[PDB]
Amino acid sequence: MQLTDFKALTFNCYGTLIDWETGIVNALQPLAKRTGKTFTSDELLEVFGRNESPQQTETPGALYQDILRAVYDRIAKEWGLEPDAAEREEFGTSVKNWPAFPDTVEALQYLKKHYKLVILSNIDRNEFKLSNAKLGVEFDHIITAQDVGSYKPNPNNFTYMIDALAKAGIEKKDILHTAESLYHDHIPANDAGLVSAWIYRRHGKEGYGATHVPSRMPNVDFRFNSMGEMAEAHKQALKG
Ligand SMILES: [Mg+2]
Repeated sequence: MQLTDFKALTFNCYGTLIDWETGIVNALQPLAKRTGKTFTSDELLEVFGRNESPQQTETPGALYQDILRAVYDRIAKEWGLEPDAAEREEFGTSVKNWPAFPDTVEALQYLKKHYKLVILSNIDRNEFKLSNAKLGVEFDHIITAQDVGSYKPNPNNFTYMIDALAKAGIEKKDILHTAESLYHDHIPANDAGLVSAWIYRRHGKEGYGATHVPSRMPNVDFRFNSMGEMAEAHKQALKG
């Protein structure tokens, strides 16, 4: 089993390529100010993480800004605050400000020389374009929650991706699903019969951050602590 066995990398975006945690912590500051309390980053992220996937189940066909607006409402409710419409809009439209991790662009531009690069993301098509402009590559295929009609970890999101790649001549054995989220990505990738690369962005941190808690530890085939480390690994694997 090695990195060079695969023709395509399929990616989570938010949490693996885009640093959604910095974005979410930043975007929650006005609402948090209204509570009178100073939250830690992990507290802000974890209340997001207890709420985002439930919301995606609640409104599976919602565009991502509508998910985020409704997550704002859920967090306000946990905090005893009435939603403020303008504050909710500022939070819900914040993806435009969520930055790439500092290694992401360089790693993607390298890996784009060697793999078809594919997005399988909890996002809608137009919102993703804003993040794609921060990622520095053309993706060969982009599969969004909007395309599927549901959000990961729904198995249909994985089936849709696998089928789309098969039509482009990429067999399932050719795919390496590359992501941080045990819950959203690696558990359903196991169930879908995919090979997995775990990018453990939070390797030096507590808990799961913005990501929902996983029900079990899935089986992963590679672990790298960053995208740059996956790229460095490939540079050596390619010499084999
Ligand atoms: Mg509700």
